[PDB]
Amino acid sequence: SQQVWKLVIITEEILLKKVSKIIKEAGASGYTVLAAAGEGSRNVRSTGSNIKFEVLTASRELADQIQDKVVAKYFDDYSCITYISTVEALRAHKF
Amino acid sequence: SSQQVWKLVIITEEILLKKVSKIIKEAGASGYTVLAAAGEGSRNVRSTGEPSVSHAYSNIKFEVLTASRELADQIQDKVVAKYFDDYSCITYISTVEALRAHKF
Amino acid sequence: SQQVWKLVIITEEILLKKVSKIIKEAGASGYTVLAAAGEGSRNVRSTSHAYSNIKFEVLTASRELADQIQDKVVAKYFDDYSCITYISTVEALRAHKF
Ligand SMILES: Nc1ncnc2c1ncn2[C@@H]1O[C@H](COP(=O)(O)OP(=O)(O)OP(=O)(O)O)[C@@H](O)[C@H]1O
Ligand SMILES: Nc1ncnc2c1ncn2[C@@H]1O[C@H](COP(=O)(O)OP(=O)(O)OP(=O)(O)O)[C@@H](O)[C@H]1O
Ligand SMILES: Nc1ncnc2c1ncn2[C@@H]1O[C@H](COP(=O)(O)OP(=O)(O)OP(=O)(O)O)[C@@H](O)[C@H]1O
Ligand SMILES: [Cl-]
Repeated sequence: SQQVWKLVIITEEILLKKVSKIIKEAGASGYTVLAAAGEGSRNVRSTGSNIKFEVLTASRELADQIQDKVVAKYFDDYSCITYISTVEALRAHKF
Repeated sequence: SSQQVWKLVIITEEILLKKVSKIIKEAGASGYTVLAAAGEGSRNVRSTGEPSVSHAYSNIKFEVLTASRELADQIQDKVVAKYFDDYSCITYISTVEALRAHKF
Repeated sequence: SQQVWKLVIITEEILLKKVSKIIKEAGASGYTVLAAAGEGSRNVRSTSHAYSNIKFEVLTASRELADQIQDKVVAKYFDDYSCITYISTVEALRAHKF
């Protein structure tokens, strides 16, 4: 196993392509996205359901870079939460 | 910058969607996230019968972030007290690092 | 009230029954599966934003057991199918045993 960072982004379904774009252009080796629903307290939803991304990265800087861009671009105008933890991933994959 | 917060996960029957949701909101959590799920478990208490269909999406997974470990286990306590014996559910708690942005 | 381990397996949806059996045939109390989509870098997919993946979560009382399931899944399918796995620790009530 190899210790890596795990960035989670939960945001509006309409931002699927844009956030996928950010992740890939930052140089992450991939991402996973799950369909979700939710409620939050900011009440900023651009449309008046959600997606949850998980991005594993070996470097904390890359996780921070992706988090920073997503938050800077979409936090004010779109339902969006992010958080980071660490996990131990398989060594047979690049992160 | 950042904030160490608690993440409560509840995995239970889909039929408890609104009841568990209201537990979360009434206890004062800033929000929650819920995903449809399938699964198998060993307690064998699914309210609709066993042996159940293993790959039907009959479950839901909640994630609740809170800054207070007291609020997390207040939610978990209640959920377990009301539904654990009667419904196929399961819970666990971790910590994650969030930005001091959201009031959790 | 007790530390347990969480094994996550993200793989092709077509492996749902095969991987579920490995988790079961191994000895894990249960497992949770969620529909998923994604992209990776190996480009081994046997068949982007289509929900063509699945995400397994398996809670185990022991790190050993989590490693065993991970090992069996990777051994059988990693080369031939899109697949990643990771392990973290979480806290669970004693009222459930894993
Ligand atoms: N404390 C929390 N725990 C878990 N998930 C949360 C929490 N707060 C918010 N979320 C998730 O983040 C999403 C967006 O919440 P946010 O507060 O940023 O925007 P919002 O406009 O209030 O969202 P919504 O329109 O869904 O109420 C929610 O739909 C929910 O899925
Ligand atoms: N060890 C585990 N790891 C991950 N998820 C689990 C585990 N055990 C149970 N689950 C999840 O919790 C749900 C409830 O399982 P539980 O054992 O409480 O009830 P059950 O009635 O046996 O469930 P089922 O009818 O699905 O077999 C399961 O369907 C599964 O999604
Ligand atoms: N760095 C990462 N962070 C989060 N999830 C990832 C990461 N890399 C891969 N994944 C997930 O694992 C799955 C398998 O990717 P893998 O690289 O093993 O095969 P792949 O054939 O390149 O995948 P795909 O056909 O989706 O491009 C991906 O679809 C994605 O869901
Ligand atoms: Cl998830």
